[PDB]
Parts: sequence; structure tokens; C-alpha cells
Amino acid sequence: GEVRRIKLYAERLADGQMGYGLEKGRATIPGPLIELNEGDTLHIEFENTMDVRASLHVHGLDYEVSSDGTTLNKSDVEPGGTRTYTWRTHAPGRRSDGTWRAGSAGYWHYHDHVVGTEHGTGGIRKGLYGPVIVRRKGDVLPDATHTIVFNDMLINNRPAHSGPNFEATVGDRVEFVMITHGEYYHTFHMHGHRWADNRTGMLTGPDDPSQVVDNKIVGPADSFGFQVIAGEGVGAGAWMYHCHVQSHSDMGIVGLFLVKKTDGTIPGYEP
Amino acid sequence: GEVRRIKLYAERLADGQMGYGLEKGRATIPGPLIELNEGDTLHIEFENTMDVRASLHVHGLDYEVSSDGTTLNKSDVEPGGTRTYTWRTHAPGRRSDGTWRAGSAGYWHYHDHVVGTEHGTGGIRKGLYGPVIVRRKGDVLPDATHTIVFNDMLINNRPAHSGPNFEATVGDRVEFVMITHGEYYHTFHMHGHRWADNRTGMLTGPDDPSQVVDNKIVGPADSFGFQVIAGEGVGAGAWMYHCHVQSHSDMGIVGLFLVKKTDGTIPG
Amino acid sequence: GEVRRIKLYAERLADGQMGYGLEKGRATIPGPLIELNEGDTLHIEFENTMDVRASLHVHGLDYEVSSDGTTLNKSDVEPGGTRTYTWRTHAPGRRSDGTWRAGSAGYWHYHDHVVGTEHGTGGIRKGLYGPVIVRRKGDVLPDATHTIVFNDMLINNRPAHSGPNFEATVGDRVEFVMITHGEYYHTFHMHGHRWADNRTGMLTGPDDPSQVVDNKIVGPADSFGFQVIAGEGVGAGAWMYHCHVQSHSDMGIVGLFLVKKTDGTIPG
Ligand SMILES: [Cu+2]
Ligand SMILES: [Cu+2]
Ligand SMILES: [Cu+2]
Ligand SMILES: [Cu+2]
Ligand SMILES: [Cu+2]
Ligand SMILES: [Cu+2]
Ligand SMILES: [Cu+2]
Ligand SMILES: [Cu+2]
Ligand SMILES: [Cu+2]
Repeated sequence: GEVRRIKLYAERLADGQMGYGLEKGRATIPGPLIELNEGDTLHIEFENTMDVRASLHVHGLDYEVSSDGTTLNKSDVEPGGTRTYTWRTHAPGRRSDGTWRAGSAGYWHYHDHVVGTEHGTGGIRKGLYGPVIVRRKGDVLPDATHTIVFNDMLINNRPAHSGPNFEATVGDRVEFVMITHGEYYHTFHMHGHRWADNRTGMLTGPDDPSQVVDNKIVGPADSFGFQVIAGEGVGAGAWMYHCHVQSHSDMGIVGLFLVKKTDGTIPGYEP
Repeated sequence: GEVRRIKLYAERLADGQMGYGLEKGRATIPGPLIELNEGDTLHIEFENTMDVRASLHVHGLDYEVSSDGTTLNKSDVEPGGTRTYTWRTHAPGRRSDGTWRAGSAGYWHYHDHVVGTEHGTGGIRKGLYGPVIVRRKGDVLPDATHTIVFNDMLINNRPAHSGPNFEATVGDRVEFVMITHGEYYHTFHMHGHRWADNRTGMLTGPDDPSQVVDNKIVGPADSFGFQVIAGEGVGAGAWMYHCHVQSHSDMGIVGLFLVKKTDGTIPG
Repeated sequence: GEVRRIKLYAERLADGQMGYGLEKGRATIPGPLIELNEGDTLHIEFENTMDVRASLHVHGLDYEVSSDGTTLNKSDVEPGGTRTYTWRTHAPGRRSDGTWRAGSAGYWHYHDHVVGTEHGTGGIRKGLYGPVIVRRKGDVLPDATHTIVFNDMLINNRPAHSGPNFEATVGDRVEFVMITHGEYYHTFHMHGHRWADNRTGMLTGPDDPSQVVDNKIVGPADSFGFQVIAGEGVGAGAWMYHCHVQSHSDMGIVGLFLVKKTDGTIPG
């Protein structure tokens, strides 16, 4: 597959936060979505603009120790410093010993490994996390992708212990990337929608026995994803997603999946 | 593909509890088991007999925002109010985008979404929860179904952290619905028995790679279920089920799968 | 299968620990690895050398109530006593009614059920746990097996919260058995390697939709395992494994999978 390159910056934002961005002064929490096809190699031209050591570490993908982004493997970045990180991917295939080598495809994530502690406790806390999707040949591609990160008792490090709203139209193929970080377990729930507990979050067919769920227990550095048909069999509406741990939802760990009719309207709701 | 109609009532119960029932004065915790086939529509004539707003919200099934049972969608019920909730279910099928639409089938649950907080924290704590099973055409039906709800540090809101006992005979096909609620994670474990981590809790055949487990980590609003052949390869006995979080078992979060020999006896 | 017999000892160890061993004065935490093929029977002649009641209890495998290792089923062992526990396993196959019977194969574990509490809370905390592997005919066998137990905030009851290092050469087939015990949930993570969320931790082939993961939430009495090709697509190095709950990693719940080049060296 293709050899690609991107630039990534770790920036200190306002309210003491830390973000990854594709451009100087455009950092977000979560970080930009990185999307690769199995076989693709990505060279990340990383610059740490901060006054503290920072790194880039990735789950799931192939990398050498020289791209671990750890102190252990000397692959974190001094303040103002630069480093090229290399992420490789592979397709599934038959090994010489006759076994099936699992591909890179899945819902993954990248995060800092050296801000605050040697495990990135400070960096993760402040917002140095973002989503990676690795696709298999033939995977169904969505109309939109939305990333929801349960980071301690926050969603996407938003204030007032509350999460973002995502808009779609009835019938849209909407993809969710669901990442968890920090100290606590959570349960991710979405009203009016459900997905498969498997690689793609979609049943392959009637010979896929994967449990169909609307609620999933997640812990720190868990990642999964799924695609739904917005409003399928349920209609347009304000469709709550929330942590289902009762004190978490009560704290305001809640967001809206706003599913509009094709005339742009939505049944009346009271946020 | 039948249209069904039931009545459901929310009621205050003894010892500061609340429950759902099919008739006034007959509320239980957990609530009544609702069983549907994929394609069935259920109209629930729900009456809130209580002095606080209350709702019905279901996991997994198809419903419009007018049946959300939330403050957000104004679809909860005033004190002494009545409201018809509609739950729909669908069969799986091939979409016009060539993907496979997951059917409604599975182990699900319903609970209040407005007692105490706008997430039903009070209602759930006090007993407003019950199990829902949606069956696929050709699913294997059990000899009996038993519901185990880990609600905070209780089983089915019973006193003294203790779980109920369920009786079976060796060779019985026994279904468990396992639902978790409240604040805490748990691990559900059963002695002498095991199940598949998949939709039915039963391996479909040799092509089913699902992990076979006797221990499952669960969090609030998780629901799974399974069927076992009682005593299969292990024989009659008092087969403990317990949370496997050590302080949880130690405080009494334990019950018995009492599997009788064909003559009716349990060794011990 | 085959009928196998072993001796097992429960012994007190230095620092108030308790271990199982295959020989007196060779007890380890975790206990010895027990490996069976589906259909095998294992008779364990268990001697409790300690001054308190102790038991042997197994997850996943077939056993009668007389081998429960519980007070409930009067199958624990008096101080200094001996008891023969029997574990059976079965291959999968169709029942007479056409349903698929799952099979014993999996990553399992054995532990004490009577030290400290009637759920073995003290036995487990002190180190009375070990791994069981039940293999299916045609299962891929590894070059080595390493056991990692998250016991409360310890790995394998080691002091100062640290984990063991495990050594391999690039290309080795390395099996990990991952068991959790005690009070807390955890997330197991390995740098530079990944596995399938299914029975074997390896995809059956291109029809297996199991999620591929490098991070798994686990709770008390959870067992899973997997095999990796050491350094596959990533090369030689010090490959960290760690609990991913940030306070757990920060307090030292970390270890190294040391993958050497064929020439015996590792990158700095
Ligand atoms: Cu790490
Ligand atoms: Cu939460
Ligand atoms: Cu990580
Ligand atoms: Cu809700
Ligand atoms: Cu529990
Ligand atoms: Cu809910
Ligand atoms: Cu037990
Ligand atoms: Cu941990
Ligand atoms: Cu146990």
C-alpha cells in the first residue's frame, strides 16, 4: 500500500490543556483522525512545541522500538524538539507454518507516553490522545466519523463534565470511534441504536454470532468502533449517548446524537 | 410478526422500594420478563401509580423518541399518569448498501430513566428494572428462565446481599438472563457450568470461535444471557453462582443453582 | 483422552505467602501450569501442608460437587490432610437434539476457595492460584508459555508492584496466560504485539470477525490467553507490558517482553 507522511504538533492550549494538531495552533482534543489502509506506512513528522518532554505512542499498529515514544526506548521528544515516528500496517495472510496472521485492521488510538509520568498520565489527562482507524480492503466507509473519548470523568476533555453533540440525517452511515483513558471503568450506551461486538462493529452476515449490544464496559486504553444507519427503525430524534455508570451520567457524562429528517428538522427535545 | 398489548404499573413497594408489575399490587423486583419474537410490536399501557415522575426505557429494541422515557424527549409519566409505550423489533436482513442489518434478538432490559435523576439513578436503585428477551426464528427455547440482576451490591434488591436459589433437574435446558445496574463493575461466575461469549450464550457449531467462559466482567446496564444443560458432565449438586469480586462474594453476593438428580435428590 | 495423575501441595512461604507446588518446598506463585487435551481426566492428589483448611477449585473444567473445593460441598481439606480431586474435560460436538456442546478448551485457572473466607479471599491474596490450559485437537503449540496474574495491585504477588520480564528470540511462538484476581478491575496491554478476542487469541482464518486488540479490560477470576510471534512486523526490543489504568502503571504494574535478535542482542 501507499507510503504517506503527515506533520503533527503537540501544543499547550488554554485552561492548561494539551492537544495534537495537523498544523501549528490548530490542535484539537481528541487529536486529528488518522485513517490508513492495511499495508500503508505512515511517517509522522512530529514537533513538540511545549516546554515539557512529550511523545507519540500508538496502539495496534506495527512500529519498531525507535517509534515506541517511551523513555525506555529513547523515543520521546525534548521541548521544542522534532522526531519522525513510523507506523506500519499489514494485511491478514497465511504464515509459512500454516497459521493465520491477523491484520492491523481495527479501531485504535495514539497518545502521549511521557507527560507527567513514564506512562503519559499527565499528557493523557490534559488531552494528548486521538483516534486511528486501519481499514481492510472492502471495509464499508461511512458518511461521517465521530470520536468519543471517556477520559477520567470527562468526554473529549469538554468542561461541565459533559460531551459533544453530533449531527446526522436519517439513513446516514455514521461511524463512532469509542476510546477510554485514565483511572476509571465506564459503560458506553447509545439510545435508539445498537452494534455488533466484533472488529468492525457490524455483523458480517447471518453466520456472525457476535453479541448485538447498545452498552459496553470499557477501561483505560480500550478502543472499539461501529457504524449505524442513523435513525434506522427508530426515526429522527435527539438520541442520547451517555456513560451508564449512574454517578457518571448524573455528573453530566451525556451527549446528543442529533438525527435530523431530510428536511433538516428534528422532533422537539429539551436539553 | 404479531402486535401484542400488555399493561405495566410502577408502584412503591415495602422497605423503600419501587417495582414494575403486570397488575396493581403485584410489582416484583426484577420486573416481569417480557419475551418477544423478532418482528413483534409491543404496546405497553404503562400507569405511574407513584407520587414522583417515572418512565419505561428499554435497551436494544426499536422505539421512537416518543417512547424514550426521558426528560430530554418529554416521554416520562407524571404521578398517576398513563402513557402507551411502543417497542418494535426487526429480523436481520441484507440492506441496499449490501451490509447485514443486525436483528433485535438478544438479552436486553428495561428500567426507569427519571426517578431521583434524569438517568433514573433513584428508580434503578429502588427496583425499577426488568429483563427483556427477543428471540430469532429457530432459536432454541429453554425449560426455564432465571433473571439475576447485580444492582449496586445486591442481587435482585434482596436483603443481606444474598441471591435467590434456582432449582433444576439434571439435563434441563436452563436459561439465565444476567443484568447489571448502579455504580460498580462485577464479575459473574457459575460453578460447574460455562457458556459462549456470543449472542445466544451457546456456540452455534465448530465454525463459532467465541471464547467459552465461566466468568464475565459486567458494568452498569450490561445485559447477557446463556442456556446450559443442568449438570452436563458435572452431575447433580448445589452449584454456586457468585460475583467473583472477593469483597462482593464475602458480603454474601452468592446464590445456588440447585440441580437435582432425576429422583429429586441433591448430593449433600 | 488419557487418564493422568499428579500430586499437588499447598504450602506457606516467606512473607506470609501461600503457594501450590508439584513437589514439597517447590511451591510457586503463580502455581504450576496444568496442561490437558480435551477428553483427558486429571486426578490431583492434593496435600494441604498448612495449619489452616485449604482447597483446590478450578474454573472451566468438568468436576463433580465432591471436587468443588468448597465448604458448601464438604470438599476442602483439613490442616495436613490429603484429598484426590478429579478434573474431566470433553471435546465439542452435536448433542442428540442437534445443539452444539461447546468443549472444555480454553485458558482457565485454579485457586483456593476456603483460606480467609468461604470464597478463598485470603488464599487468593496470599498466592494460591495457577494456570490451566485445555487444548483442542489441532491447536497450534507454542515455544514457551508465560503466566501473568493481576492479583489486586500486584503481578504474580511480586513485591513493589513490578512484573516479571520474559525472554524470547524474534520468531518464537510465545503464549501468554492472563489471569486476574481480587478486588479491582485492570486493563492488560502489550507494546508492539496484538491478539484476537476469541478462544485461542488467534483468528481461525478469514471468516473470524473477532476484534483484534492490544488492550483488554479484566476483573477478578477473568482468564484469557493468546500466542504471538515475538517481534512479528516490529523487530527485536524491550516490549513493555503494563496495566493501562494510569495509577496502576504509575505505581509499577509493568514488565518487559525482551525480544532478542537471533544473535542474542536487543536494541538499547
Ligand atoms: Cu504503554
Ligand atoms: Cu463513566
Ligand atoms: Cu497505551
Ligand atoms: Cu439512557
Ligand atoms: Cu459484584
Ligand atoms: Cu439505560
Ligand atoms: Cu467460586
Ligand atoms: Cu491494574
Ligand atoms: Cu473461582
